[PDB]
Amino acid sequence: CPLMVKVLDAVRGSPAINVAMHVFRKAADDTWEPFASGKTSESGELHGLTTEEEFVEGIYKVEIDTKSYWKALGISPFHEHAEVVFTANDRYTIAALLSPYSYSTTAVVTN
Amino acid sequence: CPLMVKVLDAVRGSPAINVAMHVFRKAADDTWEPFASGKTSESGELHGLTTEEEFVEGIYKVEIDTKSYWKALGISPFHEHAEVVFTANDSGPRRYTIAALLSPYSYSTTAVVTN
Amino acid sequence: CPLMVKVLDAVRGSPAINVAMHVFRKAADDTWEPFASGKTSESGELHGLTTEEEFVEGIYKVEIDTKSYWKALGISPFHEHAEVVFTANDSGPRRYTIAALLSPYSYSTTAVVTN
Amino acid sequence: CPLMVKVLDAVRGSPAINVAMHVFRKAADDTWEPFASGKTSESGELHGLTTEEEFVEGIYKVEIDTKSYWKALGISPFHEHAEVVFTANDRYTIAALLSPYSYSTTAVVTN
Ligand SMILES: O=C(/C=C/c1ccc(O)c(O)c1)O[C@H](Cc1ccc(O)c(O)c1)C(=O)O
Ligand SMILES: O=C(/C=C/c1ccc(O)c(O)c1)O[C@H](Cc1ccc(O)c(O)c1)C(=O)O
Repeated sequence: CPLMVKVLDAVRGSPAINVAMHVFRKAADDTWEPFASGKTSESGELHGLTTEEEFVEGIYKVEIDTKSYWKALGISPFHEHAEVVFTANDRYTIAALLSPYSYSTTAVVTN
Repeated sequence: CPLMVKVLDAVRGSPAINVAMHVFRKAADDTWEPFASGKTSESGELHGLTTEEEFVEGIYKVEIDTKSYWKALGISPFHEHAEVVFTANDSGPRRYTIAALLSPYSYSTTAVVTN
Repeated sequence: CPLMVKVLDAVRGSPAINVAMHVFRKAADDTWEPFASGKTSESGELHGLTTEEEFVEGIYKVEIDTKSYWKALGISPFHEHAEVVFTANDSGPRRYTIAALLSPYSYSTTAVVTN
Repeated sequence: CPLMVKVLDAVRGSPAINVAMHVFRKAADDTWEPFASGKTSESGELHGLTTEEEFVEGIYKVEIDTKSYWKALGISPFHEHAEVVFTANDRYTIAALLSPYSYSTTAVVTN
């Protein structure tokens, strides 16, 4: 698991479950190539997105569909999605904490 | 205005209006003494808590009553209050802006300190 | 000023000054078209990006160049930029204030929307 | 583990390790009684603070010594400590994300 994403709900005080996200890698034409995707588990976590071999240096974007999440809860949200864009350089945990009109994201990088 | 507090609502995307807060200052006997209090305006801001002469060096605590704010909106929040504790003016007078961003089960707070 | 962006530095407790950002608007062909750009002032604020007439309904993206900000302070940060994507004016004209609070490995963003 | 505390460092992108904290329970004279304490592990987590039997309804305060943490890193901090005050009502994870002039805290409450 070189890359894990965890999503939390600041309104309900819970993991944010069934949140869909896509991971993209920046290509040489500066376009975003689909790389991996999935939805968060009951613990708010999404594991197994990639492998050590595949996860090479480059610029990656995690696009978290926060809008669909708030919509399912019947709460009007501000953002279309939450975006985390970063360079991988030679384990990454991306955490996102969601509110309807605000989000925060942090990275925990370990070894 | 060497001390201003601003409170924002992350659920509604608005200032948090009519939020009560109390400020305390640590006394020589290490007890918290009442220093100032007030509530946020329509802009989410609370101005005029103190003056440059009164706001001497010390350890200050701002207790923001976030629980009453959420309850009045029908929400049972996690925290009793948001608490901000800091040493002020240790290197001479500064202006302090304390900001708090509120959600029912979370809050963030930051300080902007100017000279 | 129906769109203002404010950026704060959580490491230094200050506005984040001279932070560049670009705003884009989604076109009919679903591509991001350049809309406005600028950099934050000494107050951490960027005003005057657009006008009420120009800021029509649509999906907007604000890309805040947080990486260059940290690099100039000697810090190699995690993120390439902070991105804020939202639908604007869907229920008529609103005023939007986007705030971002920056740390080297984290950022928070909120919106204040008024009518 | 009815109560766990996790602390993260937003400057270094890491768990905040060896962060001391004390947990207090509000007494009937509105004073704070020491209840439990400890310091965060290498994963930034503090477990085993209390038990199901002891952790009764009441108002609790977690006082996290963030100032000593930043001092050890040679970084001047704003806050004396980070405080989380909440009512327990009939598992609690308190997370804190730290920067020198800012902190955020959230609660993940599950069953
Ligand atoms: O605690 C957080 C996030 C807390 C948080 C608190 C305030 C914020 O603004 C914010 O963006 C995040 O994430 C950690 C991340 C994490 C999860 C599972 C893991 O295995 C791990 O190694 C790290 C957790 O949930 O244990
Ligand atoms: O209130 C905010 C937003 C702070 C904030 C606080 C926590 C967050 O997580 C976050 O994303 C943003 O910042 C400033 C605070 C402020 C600083 C200087 C001033 O003169 C002022 O009037 C307000 C603003 O509203 O202009």
